[PDB]
Amino acid sequence: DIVMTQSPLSLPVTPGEPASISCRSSQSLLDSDDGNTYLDWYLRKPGQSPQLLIYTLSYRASGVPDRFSGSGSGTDFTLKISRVEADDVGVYYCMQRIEFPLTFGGGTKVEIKRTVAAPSVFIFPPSDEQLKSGTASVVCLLNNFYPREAKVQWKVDNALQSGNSQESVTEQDSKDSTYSLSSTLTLSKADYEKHKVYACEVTHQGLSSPVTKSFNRGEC
Amino acid sequence: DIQMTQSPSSLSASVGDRVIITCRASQDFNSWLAWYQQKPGKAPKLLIYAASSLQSGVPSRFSGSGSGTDFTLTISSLQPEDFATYYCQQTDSFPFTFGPGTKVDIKRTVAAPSVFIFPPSDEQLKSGTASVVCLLNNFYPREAKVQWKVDNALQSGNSQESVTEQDSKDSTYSLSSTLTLSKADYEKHKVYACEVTHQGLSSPVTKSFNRGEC
Amino acid sequence: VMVSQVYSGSLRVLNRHFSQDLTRRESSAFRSETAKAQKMLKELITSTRLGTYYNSSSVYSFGEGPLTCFFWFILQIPEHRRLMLSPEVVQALLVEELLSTVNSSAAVPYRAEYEVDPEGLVILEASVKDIAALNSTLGCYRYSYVGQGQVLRLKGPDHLASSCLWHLQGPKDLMLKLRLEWTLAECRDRLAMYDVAGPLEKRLITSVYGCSRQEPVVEVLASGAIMAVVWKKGLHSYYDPFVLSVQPVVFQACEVNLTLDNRLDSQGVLSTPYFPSYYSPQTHCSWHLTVPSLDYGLALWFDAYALRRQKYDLPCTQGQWTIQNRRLCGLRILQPYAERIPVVATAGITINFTSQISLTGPGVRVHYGLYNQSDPCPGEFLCSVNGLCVPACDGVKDCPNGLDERNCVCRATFQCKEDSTCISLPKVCDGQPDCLNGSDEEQCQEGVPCGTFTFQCEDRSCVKKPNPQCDGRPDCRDGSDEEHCDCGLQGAVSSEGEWPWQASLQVRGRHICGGALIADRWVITAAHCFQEDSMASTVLWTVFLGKVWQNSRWPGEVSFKVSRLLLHPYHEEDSHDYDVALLQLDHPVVRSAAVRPVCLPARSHFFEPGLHCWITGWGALREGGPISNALQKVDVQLIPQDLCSEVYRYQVTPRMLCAGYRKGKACQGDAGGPLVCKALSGRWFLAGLVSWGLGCGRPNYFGVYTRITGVISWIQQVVT
Amino acid sequence: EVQLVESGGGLVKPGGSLRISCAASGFIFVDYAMHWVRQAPGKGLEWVSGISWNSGSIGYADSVKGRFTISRDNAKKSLYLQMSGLRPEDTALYYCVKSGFYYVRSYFDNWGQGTLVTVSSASTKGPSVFPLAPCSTAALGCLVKDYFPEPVTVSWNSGALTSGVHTFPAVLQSSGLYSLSSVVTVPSSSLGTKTYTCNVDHKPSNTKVDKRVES
Amino acid sequence: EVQLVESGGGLVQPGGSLRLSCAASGFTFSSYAMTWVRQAPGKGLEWVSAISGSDTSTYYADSVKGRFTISRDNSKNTLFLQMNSLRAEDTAVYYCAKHQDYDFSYYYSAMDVWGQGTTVTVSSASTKGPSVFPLAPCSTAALGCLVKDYFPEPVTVSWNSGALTSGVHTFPAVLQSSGLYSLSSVVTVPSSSLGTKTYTCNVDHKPSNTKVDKRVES
Ligand SMILES: *[C@@H]1O[C@H](CO)[C@@H](O[C@@H]2O[C@H](CO)[C@@H](O)[C@H](O)[C@H]2NC(C)=O)[C@H](O)[C@H]1NC(C)=O
Ligand SMILES: *[C@@H]1O[C@H](CO)[C@@H](O[C@@H]2O[C@H](CO)[C@@H](O)[C@H](O)[C@H]2NC(C)=O)[C@H](O)[C@H]1NC(C)=O
Ligand SMILES: *[C@@H]1O[C@H](CO)[C@@H](O[C@@H]2O[C@H](CO)[C@@H](O)[C@H](O)[C@H]2NC(C)=O)[C@H](O)[C@H]1NC(C)=O
Ligand SMILES: *[C@@H]1O[C@H](CO)[C@@H](O)[C@H](O)[C@H]1NC(C)=O
Ligand SMILES: *[C@@H]1O[C@H](CO)[C@@H](O)[C@H](O)[C@H]1NC(C)=O
Ligand SMILES: *[C@@H]1O[C@H](CO)[C@@H](O)[C@H](O)[C@H]1NC(C)=O
Ligand SMILES: [Ca+2]
Ligand SMILES: [Ca+2]
Ligand SMILES: [Ca+2]
Repeated sequence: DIVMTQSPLSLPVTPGEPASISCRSSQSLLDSDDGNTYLDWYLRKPGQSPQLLIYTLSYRASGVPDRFSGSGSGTDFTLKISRVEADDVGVYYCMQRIEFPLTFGGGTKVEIKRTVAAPSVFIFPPSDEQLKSGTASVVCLLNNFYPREAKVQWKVDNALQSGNSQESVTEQDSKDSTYSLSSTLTLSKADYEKHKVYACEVTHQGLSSPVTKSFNRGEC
Repeated sequence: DIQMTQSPSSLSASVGDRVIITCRASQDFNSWLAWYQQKPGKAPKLLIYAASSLQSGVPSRFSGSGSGTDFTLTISSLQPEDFATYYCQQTDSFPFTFGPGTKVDIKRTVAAPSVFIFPPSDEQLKSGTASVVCLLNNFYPREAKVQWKVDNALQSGNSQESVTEQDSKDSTYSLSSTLTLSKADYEKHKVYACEVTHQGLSSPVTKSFNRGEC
Repeated sequence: VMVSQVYSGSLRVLNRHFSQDLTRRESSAFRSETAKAQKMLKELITSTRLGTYYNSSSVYSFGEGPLTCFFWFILQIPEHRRLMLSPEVVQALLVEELLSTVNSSAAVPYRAEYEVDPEGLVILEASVKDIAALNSTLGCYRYSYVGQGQVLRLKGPDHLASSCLWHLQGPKDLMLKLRLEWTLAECRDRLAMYDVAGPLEKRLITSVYGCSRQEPVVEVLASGAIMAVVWKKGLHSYYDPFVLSVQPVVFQACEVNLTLDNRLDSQGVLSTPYFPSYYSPQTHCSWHLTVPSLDYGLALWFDAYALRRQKYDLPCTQGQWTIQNRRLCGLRILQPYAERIPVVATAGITINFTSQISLTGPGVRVHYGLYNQSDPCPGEFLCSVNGLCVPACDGVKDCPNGLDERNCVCRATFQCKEDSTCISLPKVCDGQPDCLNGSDEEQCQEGVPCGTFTFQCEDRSCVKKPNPQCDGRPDCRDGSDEEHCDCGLQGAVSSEGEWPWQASLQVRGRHICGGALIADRWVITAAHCFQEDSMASTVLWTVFLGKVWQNSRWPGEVSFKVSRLLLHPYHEEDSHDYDVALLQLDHPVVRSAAVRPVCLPARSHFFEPGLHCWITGWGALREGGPISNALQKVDVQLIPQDLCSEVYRYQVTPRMLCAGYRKGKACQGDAGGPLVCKALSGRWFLAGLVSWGLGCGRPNYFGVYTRITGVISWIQQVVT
Repeated sequence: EVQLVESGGGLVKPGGSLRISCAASGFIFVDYAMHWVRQAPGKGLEWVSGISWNSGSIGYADSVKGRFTISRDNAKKSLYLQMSGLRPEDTALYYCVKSGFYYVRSYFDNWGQGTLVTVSSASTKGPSVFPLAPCSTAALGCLVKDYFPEPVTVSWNSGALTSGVHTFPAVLQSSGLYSLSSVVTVPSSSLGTKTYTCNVDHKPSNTKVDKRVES
Repeated sequence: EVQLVESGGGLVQPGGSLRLSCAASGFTFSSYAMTWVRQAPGKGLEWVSAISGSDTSTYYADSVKGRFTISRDNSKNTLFLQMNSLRAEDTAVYYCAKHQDYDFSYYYSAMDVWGQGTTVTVSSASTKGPSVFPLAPCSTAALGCLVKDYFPEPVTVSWNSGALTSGVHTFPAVLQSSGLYSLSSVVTVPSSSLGTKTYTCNVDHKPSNTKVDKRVES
């Protein structure tokens, strides 16, 4: 068992400057019999299968560009990205194969910094089919915004509700490096028909003032 | 670690007989067992190793067999130059440990021991101690028990017994038991007896003596 | 409850002549002839008492000579009468119906167009499954006739069709012989061969499943003059997986009559007709042999075949052998067998071979000879179960009950006679007396009678000295133990020529196995290296000689190609038994200092337990890693076979030996690597091949190797 | 080129057993090692088992030693994994990995799409689909709700259009069900001209539901 | 013909030191592991210590761990055993035994060639003269004399300077708790010769140069 540590846990890099990822083992990776270091660097893309970037600490695969350079000594290993593009987004792993059982590393996220983006806010009321199910769902949607921090909240008849809404945010984008967020809110029949208005308000750095979107119950 | 053991602890056969000796370790070792053939007064001789292989020069009357935990040494036919002490050792792993040992005597007719008593002499009485001896002569086999009875009481730890070797003429045995006491322990007791129990007699014969008249 | 019974038959017509257009079903003339024949058959069936149960008739094929229509018919009859409508009864009824109308002045409607011969009508039973099998194969179909002395080559099959049938017809008085040859390396087609006109399961001569490497030729005989061949499931599309030839063969009697000479050698062979072709389903062989005297019994040595007992009602598939009114049935097993027949009253011996059922196996060949009744094996031990002479008291159990190794004087050790004391074999005839009064070094030069560990010179003479082969001094009158002693001379990491006989067997640039050069053109190895799927092809492999470093080429090494590859016939993959293989080189080796063959031990060579030998094989230095870049030598100590027999419990055979490594650690041993052992004369003798083992990391387990002295006979037979 | 297709997976009782298998093509199968690599839904990669070119050196992981068994069949060109004694930790997504050389300790070369193995006490359910339309450019979508277990495949026009499609990861509700929504952004000129519909695929429930979205 | 000759046994105080030497002959000393096997008088064999083919590693028992020390000199073909901090339980006969292999890493490690043995006795008491006392009772009768409180072994007992040797019995000496030996000699004679023929037993001790002629009578 060789415990592998990676540093830093996360790193935001804008396109243009190099980046460095460090992997530290618990032993030394030198098979004495051949003098070959048994460390490999893999990249897991968002929602795809992991790829192979570097094998034996120096060599690259048949499709990896020159922007990746592996190096190291004994216990301390470094992967360097010369110029960071918008596609090198994902989690990076370092794996050793000098003893059984092989152990994958810990992971290191990569985030691409860009300019400030204004989210697009939409309100999606419950459909007619879900009214007979006994529960109604209304969803607030934001998309195409940077940076990631943005606080979404609901207002039902000028009242604040907590502990009853669920938010989900996708991963980083490949071409423009943005985010999309969806906040769903479910109410019972005893609560939905007893209210009239429903509003969604968001606080984000890209807007000077918190914008709101509201709708009436029974206007369409 | 491993604790070897053998059975029987003694034997008695005649020329032409077939003898069987068993060796059982406490836990199996892979049957790397060895047998030795110590004569009464000489160096041991290796007969069989690996529990079946035979050493060059050994007569082809010894056979080794067994496996697991139980091993066996077989003498097909006895010979005059074959009565000795046989030891089994296990030669794999480091506390090398021999067996207790098996003695092979020469079988003959059952003989009744002759029992004699001897009172302590006056020269011994003037030294400060006391020594009373009882002698068993010309019996067979070795298995015979001796007890010391004083005033109808049993002793222990103050008597030493010694036996001779098997005779070269009639193959018999002689035993002598010596009881050592002090003058104070000798004065305050009246009667002394050397009780003998042996299968050669239907009833244990007794021998008692007193002082002050003989 | 109505049940449908199927009858398939052939009817001969003398008023019609066969034409080539009838061979193609798509021809209009063939369709018209089929319609007319079906109408005539329906009329004939309805004319008899079976017309009340007639269901449907269809003409299937036409034959050469007089117009022979092969058709099938169905009868829907009550179940209670099903046992009454036997094929013989139907044939008799049809014959009676045909014969009754001949004398009558009334003309049958079918008789006005077709004149049928009553003697030519043949009817056989069939099943609904047989109907479906025939009725799905109504596509790919050809008919052909084979003349006397002419060999016919197939017409290529159509890959589109999923099931093709050839209907073969020859002379009435001649048998048909069919030859199958496997062109592709491995293939997944299925073939079936039947003795009748249609695919009737009860008449199946033989079914070939799979597509094997061991034997490329399959020769099948047919009892009759007609034959059917059905090919199915060409799964992966290609062309020409196999080749059929066919020819007519004369029938001859295999029964013979001979008198044995005065000898102890195998005097001849007895074989089924047309060996090694599959014997005819209705064969019958009778062999009569006369022994010269009552003191000799008869020995029959089989090859991959054996006899055993049977219960009388049971019919045995393999075949029936009757030996002097004793009945026996064969059992094809991968072990040698010998049947020994004593003589008590009559010098004549009668051996009968009969085929009991329709299914036929491959031909049987048995060597016959004489043996002195008393002490049948001279200087050997006869194993009772399988009647073979096995060595006695050599430390190896060669009989299932182990009676050869029991209650003898000196097991694997020499016996002084002056005082009965066992002494070691290397001390016999060495040059100093070790028996108390010199018996060990007597009669060392003259001829002796053979026993255990007695090297037998070329003139069937014996030698007292153990291991006299290749020791730089003549030891028998013949002088055959010093001829061809050019091997075994040398020139942790091995050096540049420390082990000249080591060879690397590689495919696609990677080392799968290692081997030992035993002759100028032969390399021995283990069989389990070719167990894999794609690796069995001879073209793939390449052999490297005189190399130590896998990484980079060095001046010494030479590379050859594998010409032939022979596995041992009795090799068993599941038990690793008989694990040995031979590779023939492209051209012979030039004996430089880098490459030299290893010396093959004789059948009586003594490998002493407790001796140290060396395993020179490439191996993965660490668990799960690549093979080491340097050839690594390691020493092991031989173990008595009793010990590892107790270790492995019914899994080690007389063909294997056992060696142990250094205690407390290694296990890396390669596959097919040698186990050479040094002799007293400075020459290395190949004592085994790396076969298998359990426990890399188990504390006290051994490695199991192919005992070469147990397979030396086959090696010498193949090499010479 | 190199193709590896996994099969098996699905829902397993916590204590039952399963067998999964790969399906390799595009290369000489008996030349290279084969590995199984499982990834937790929110953790990193983890090795499971690996086998050499001819099953000569099988080696397992530490947490799954004695419970799993890896094997191969060079004839059918396939890899099998017998997994037994399942626990609520063993739920993951499994990848069939083709190594770079003939030994277990060579670099991983090719990765398969992987199959999801989940374990839970609850049984399967059917996804409920709802269309969602609002009432420059606008957005419109459809959500699936109350389905178990993973995964569900939501597409638009059977995969015709793929620009502006956003699918959110499944969220575990308090009850124990999952729900997500797929949304497409479109210019407001073709709302009442071209109809928009989405199809959902659920293998554990074996349902293909088509729903047209409109206000 | 292989031989192993030993030397170095003798009287040692309970706490002193001793060194035994084993000289080999007939074989190659530098290719076999050796061992020392001790046997207390009247008891079974017991392993003591062992040594590998060439000084590579030494092995000991449990009851002699830290006290004894085995060593090997391949130049003069000799095996040495240095003992110190001796006790009263280390008196025994020592044998120099040879193994079948170079070391103990393999499976064949039996003892095939042995030495004659040297007797190492450890005691606190010093030399003293044998004490010879008569032994007579108060068919056939039996007389004798008892030797008590003598050190060290051995002592020779004869009857009439060898004139009487039919019916003699000299039992092995028994070691008492006081550190001094004692034995007896008994001769069976017909009862009719008691009053007619006399008997003298002769006791001879070499280390204490003592000769005692004792008359035995009723
Ligand atoms: C075999 O296929 C044939 C068609 O080629 C079937 O033959 C027909 O069988 C029906 C039975 O109801 C008869 O009425 C027809 O006259 C037959 N036609 C010919 C051309 O013979 C036959 O049924 C199929 N076999 C099976 C078992 O179904
Ligand atoms: C084999 O053929 C020979 C003749 O060729 C037969 O042997 C004869 O046996 C009869 C017994 O009635 C003797 O009277 C003859 O003298 C024999 N003839 C010869 C030439 O030896 C023998 O019987 C034949 N085999 C069988 C099974 O009948
Ligand atoms: C071995 O086969 C021969 C024929 O080759 C058998 O001899 C026949 O025996 C029967 C007995 O029922 C006679 O009716 C025949 O006339 C014999 N024929 C010939 C040609 O001799 C012989 O019986 C067979 N032996 C056994 C044991 O079955
Ligand atoms: C033949 O028999 C079958 C089954 O009994 C029946 O269904 C069918 O009608 C019959 N066909 C003719 C042509 O009589
Ligand atoms: C057959 O063997 C016996 C016993 O071995 C022998 O006496 C006899 O001479 C042998 N007979 C022949 C003909 O060789
Ligand atoms: C051999 O040994 C002894 C010693 O010389 C001799 O007396 C005896 O007769 C010999 N024995 C034989 C069988 O020749
Ligand atoms: Ca044998
Ligand atoms: Ca000799
Ligand atoms: Ca010779």
